[PDB]
Amino acid sequence: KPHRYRPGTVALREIRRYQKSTELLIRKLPFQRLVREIAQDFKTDLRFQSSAVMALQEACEAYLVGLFEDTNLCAIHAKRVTIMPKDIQLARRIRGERA
Amino acid sequence: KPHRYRPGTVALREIRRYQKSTELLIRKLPFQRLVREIAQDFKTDLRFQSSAVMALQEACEAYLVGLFEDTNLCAIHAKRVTIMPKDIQLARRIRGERA
Amino acid sequence: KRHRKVLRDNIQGITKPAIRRLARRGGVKRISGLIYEETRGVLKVFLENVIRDAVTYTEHAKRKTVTAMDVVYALKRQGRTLYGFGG
Amino acid sequence: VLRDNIQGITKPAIRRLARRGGVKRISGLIYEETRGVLKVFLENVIRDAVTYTEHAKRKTVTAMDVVYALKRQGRTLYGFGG
Amino acid sequence: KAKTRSSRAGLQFPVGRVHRLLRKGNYSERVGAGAPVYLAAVLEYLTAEILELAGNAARDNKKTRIIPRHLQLAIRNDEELNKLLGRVTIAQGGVLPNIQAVLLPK
Amino acid sequence: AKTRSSRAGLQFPVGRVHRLLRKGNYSERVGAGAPVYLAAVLEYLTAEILELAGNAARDNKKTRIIPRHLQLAIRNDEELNKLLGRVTIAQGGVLPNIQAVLLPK
Amino acid sequence: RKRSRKESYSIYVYKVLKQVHPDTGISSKAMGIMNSFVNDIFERIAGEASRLAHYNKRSTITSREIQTAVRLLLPGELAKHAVSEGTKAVTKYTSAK
Amino acid sequence: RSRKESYSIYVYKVLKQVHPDTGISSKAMGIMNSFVNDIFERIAGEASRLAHYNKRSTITSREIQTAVRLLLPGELAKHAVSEGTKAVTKYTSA
DNA sequence: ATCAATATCCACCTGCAGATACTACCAAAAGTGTATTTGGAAACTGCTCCATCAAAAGGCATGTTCAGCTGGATTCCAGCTGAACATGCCTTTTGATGGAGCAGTTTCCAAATACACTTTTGGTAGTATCTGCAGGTGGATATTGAT
DNA sequence: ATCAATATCCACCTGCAGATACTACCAAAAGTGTATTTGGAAACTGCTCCATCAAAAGGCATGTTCAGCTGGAATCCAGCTGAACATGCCTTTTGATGGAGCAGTTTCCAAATACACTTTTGGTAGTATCTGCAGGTGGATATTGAT
Ligand SMILES: [Mn+2]
Ligand SMILES: [Mn+2]
Ligand SMILES: [Mn+2]
Ligand SMILES: [Mn+2]
Ligand SMILES: [Mn+2]
Ligand SMILES: [Mn+2]
Ligand SMILES: [Mn+2]
Ligand SMILES: [Mn+2]
Ligand SMILES: [Mn+2]
Ligand SMILES: [Mn+2]
Ligand SMILES: [Mn+2]
Ligand SMILES: [Mn+2]
Ligand SMILES: [Mn+2]
Ligand SMILES: [Mn+2]
Repeated sequence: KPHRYRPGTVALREIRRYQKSTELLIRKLPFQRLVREIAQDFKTDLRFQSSAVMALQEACEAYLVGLFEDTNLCAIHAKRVTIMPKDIQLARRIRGERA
Repeated sequence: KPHRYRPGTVALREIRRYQKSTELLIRKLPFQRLVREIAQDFKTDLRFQSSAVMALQEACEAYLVGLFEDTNLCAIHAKRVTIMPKDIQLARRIRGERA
Repeated sequence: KRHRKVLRDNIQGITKPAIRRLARRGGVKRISGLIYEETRGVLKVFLENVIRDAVTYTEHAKRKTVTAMDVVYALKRQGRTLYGFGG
Repeated sequence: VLRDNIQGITKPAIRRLARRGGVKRISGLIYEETRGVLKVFLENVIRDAVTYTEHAKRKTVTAMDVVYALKRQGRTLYGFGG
Repeated sequence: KAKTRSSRAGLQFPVGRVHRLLRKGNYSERVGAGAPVYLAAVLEYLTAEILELAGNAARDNKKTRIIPRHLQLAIRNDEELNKLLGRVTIAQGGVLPNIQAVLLPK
Repeated sequence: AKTRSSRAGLQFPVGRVHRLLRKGNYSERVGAGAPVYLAAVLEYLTAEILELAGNAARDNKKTRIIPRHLQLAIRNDEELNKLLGRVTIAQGGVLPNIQAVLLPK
Repeated sequence: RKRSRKESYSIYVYKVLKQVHPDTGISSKAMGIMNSFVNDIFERIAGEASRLAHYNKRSTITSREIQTAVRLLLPGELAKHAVSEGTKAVTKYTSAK
Repeated sequence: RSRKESYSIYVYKVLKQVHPDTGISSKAMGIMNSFVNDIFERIAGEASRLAHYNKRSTITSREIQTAVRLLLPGELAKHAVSEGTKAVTKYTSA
């Protein structure tokens, strides 16, 4: 039989891997596309300093990571180990980001 | 044959009653003693404007009421109807009061 | 010539029915028995942090009297802005 | 192939973010939920940044524009000026 | 005959006082003449917005005198005033009636 | 001519702290003591972080402090973490931390 | 001895109340709330305008700073109308004398 | 062309005093700059409000001290106050 | 327990991007010295309001009994989500290249500050008098729960 | 569905706390006018650095299969927690008093601003040398999961 890890084993491996490193985890160019598209709604023909886009990706990735931690606590609170939109919503509600 | 409302009925009546009114729910003189005791432990021979104590009670009751709201959402999230200390703790963690 | 009696254990002046009423206004239907001591602990932390800051404002002004404004300023910086007592 | 930009924020990249957040198991609906949350964040921060840009009468969003905006939103960022 | 800067601006709120508070507040070295006018207008507009909504809440409660409760109802029931004053406590305002559906009997 | 920093025993620039205060529109006047005190407080806080960050660099067997080290220093210190609770450090990453219930067996 | 003068926005709040609800009154505690509100929003806008001016190395807070501060601080429709009311008041003010 | 001030070389001075054989990357230097700027703004801002609350036009070392007590957690505040008092004392004598 | 498959760690090596050590240049900025102004500490004290007192009473806290129904444990199973592997698609690199536009410099005027003088006003202060509605009662309607 | 116990509604009323009204007073505030200063908009422009372009390079995202195991539904029941009751305590209320200390006013000097001048410094720009460590290698060995 070919080798196969149990579900969750590799997930745990990834957690250790990415909690150890600091490199950004979203691809640069798709993120840059997204930023310019959104900015275009507020003002047309905008240019961006490169450091401006990087500042945005740093802040945005740091935000999502923090949110996922709080989401995880909510899932575990309901005796689950799987995060759900239900969990993200609760965290954002309690954070005061909505409702 | 003596009348009894079912468990939960009077509780709901009470929710409607207190969500309808605005008066302070903690007894006045006991709260004042609590303030003086805590203040005294920080600095001796302090005096209080009467409005200063009332400002503290308005803040404390608004804080606790808001906290119980978030606590309630945490319990319901766990498919419970009964708030427990772990619900308060979860709410305060996500709020960033202990994190 | 005199001094007031010792102030101690006043946190228990925050009674179980008082805590029940606050939960009700917060929309809470059912309450576990351990909630009351948890709430007292949480309240005490809140009160200490606000009073500490308020008294700090008092001392800086060289007063012995904590004013409503001392409290309001303390609440403002703790991120709990309060309308109805202040400037 | 036709492609929306927010959909450019891919499932595997969202997965990695969750992993750094300590998340072990992910529901299928998380990925669309996350993109919606991401979008609101960027909209709020970029709106404030561009507003600083317009006021300075510029056509270029600067790092400082972004930094000031993040500070406003209570997301203070170290390392990009200011 | 002198005209107030308020009347000159068509405002109920005090332009002269607002101008003074800007200089006395250490916000900048200089303060332009248009700045207190604009600010007084914005403050007045917001005051009008809240009083309007609070007056309605008073009416719905069969009252003719606005009390803090009415101010709170008007604020928390308006999505935008609620956002603006989301970190604000209204003394003696209480809360909105709101019972989670799952709590109701069936 | 002896600088106010030297005169106060500080590495941090007193003269600059003073100019920044009065040009900052914080008040009409600035006492002579205020920039000295403030420069001192800033230097100390800088020293406390660099100390802890240096140790973090040592633990990772490095000799050059990078953002990651500053993050480890701050998040592992109860008081620095509280002071900077609403601050994100660019390229800092997070602390290794896995909820116990997610561990196997 | 005369107790010093304590300024408030009461008589102006009251005026606007009468424009908006001619037959409606306001309690002193409610007026207290309204006073806290005006002072709070004053400080927010002024503070934001101050930062704005400092970021751009300007020593003058003009109506332009106030406007951008209002856009940064107020949500959607509130910002829209406030900006309009503010602009309108300034043009009228300058079209006199 | 114009000049841009930073705390870099003062940060570096303090670094060699506590860790003589340790260096610091430019990215990390940027973070320290942000840190010093942030805390400056916080302390100055709080001192400003303090003076205003008390109808004062002067910010002195007394305002800076109370601001520090308000802003820093327990032990950090204690040491910072001590460092501050030490530096103003040695500035009066020297 | 054995044992094979990967993952993970340690020691060492080397190219290079980024740190450094150097000399020189200079505008701004910090230090010095002097004359001028003034903020706020001292002293004194008027007067608000805080602490403390008593006393009567009923709203409300405490403590107990009883059992309804909620929380938590257990089992069970459909299907969702993780792991792995095969494609192939587009992010990345970097290097060069216009040129948009940030930013530095010069000019100069509309607008801001400073100041002296005149007038208007909003804030007590003292009484004097309406008035909205809190809280009481009583009786009709609605809700809840047993049967 | 019936019915009884109890909560809920609403009309009506009365006492009064608190809002409204008026006059007098006035110190600060607000406005007006004149003279003087200067922030920053405007116009031009040099040089940074942003956008785009090509063009491999391949790393990484997408689609699919399969099944392990997690989520959720169902069932049961011990005991926690809500409802109601009896008891009586301590908070609430009302009012008075003394005086602590907050605050209002006036005097007065240490310290801070305002210039003018001198000197030091930190940011700079090339220019050249140096090095901490990322990334690659091999091979030891720890971990995982099949038996
Ligand atoms: Mn004690
Ligand atoms: Mn004076
Ligand atoms: Mn039973
Ligand atoms: Mn159940
Ligand atoms: Mn051009
Ligand atoms: Mn008048
Ligand atoms: Mn009634
Ligand atoms: Mn000029
Ligand atoms: Mn199966
Ligand atoms: Mn399960
Ligand atoms: Mn009893
Ligand atoms: Mn005395
Ligand atoms: Mn030098
Ligand atoms: Mn390595």
